[PDB]
Amino acid sequence: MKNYQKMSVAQDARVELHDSLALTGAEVSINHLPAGAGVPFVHSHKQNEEIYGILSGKGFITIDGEKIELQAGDWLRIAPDGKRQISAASDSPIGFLCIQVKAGSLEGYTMTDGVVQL
Amino acid sequence: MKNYQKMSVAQDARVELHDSLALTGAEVSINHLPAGAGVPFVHSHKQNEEIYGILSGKGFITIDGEKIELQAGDWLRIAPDGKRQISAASDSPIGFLCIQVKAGSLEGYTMTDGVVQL
Ligand SMILES: [Zn+2]
Ligand SMILES: [Zn+2]
Repeated sequence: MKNYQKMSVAQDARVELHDSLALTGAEVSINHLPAGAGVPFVHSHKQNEEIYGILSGKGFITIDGEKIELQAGDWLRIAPDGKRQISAASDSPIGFLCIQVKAGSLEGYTMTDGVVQL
Repeated sequence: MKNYQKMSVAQDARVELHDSLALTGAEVSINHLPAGAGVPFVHSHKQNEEIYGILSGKGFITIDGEKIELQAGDWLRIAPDGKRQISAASDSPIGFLCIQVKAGSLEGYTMTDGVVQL
């Protein structure tokens, strides 16, 4: 079969890409919280590093008791042990990406993994 | 020390996050091409799976001779062997994310990797 899979996601749709795109190196979740709302729980990871990318709006994320302000354009790496909990701003919703990957699994990349054709 | 790292990226800035955020499970590149422009070369990967997310605009991506139309909200998985080359539309720029991760490296995730804190 094809060396790729594609799908379209609505502007304000909440979905996970792993099963729909048959990912093998990560899980990607697209989500967003309305103003004044936030993830109702705190969590960490056993072996997965997590990368957050704020696509729109603004808000906060509490990591190990410390709350960090967030706005569109902000990107964060969170180690497995980090206890996290994101939430939207009081006067604004927030849209973000959560890339889950096995910590320390990356080897070569770009220069050391890409192959130019002819 | 801290269990996280943060940085801000300008709306139209082109950067790679691996070194700046000290990622260990992936490389994330944020890029965008002006109307009528495109990556000047074709490439594949030795062992990294690649996930593309179109954040804005529209364009095309040619994978193994087949060109696929792209627009904001589109997400794709590309296997290592896939020969790819993205470009913007003739009448519009395109902004996208390229998540590079080692293919088949993901094990548990979400339900099988997240840990809720009481
Ligand atoms: Zn690549
Ligand atoms: Zn998580």
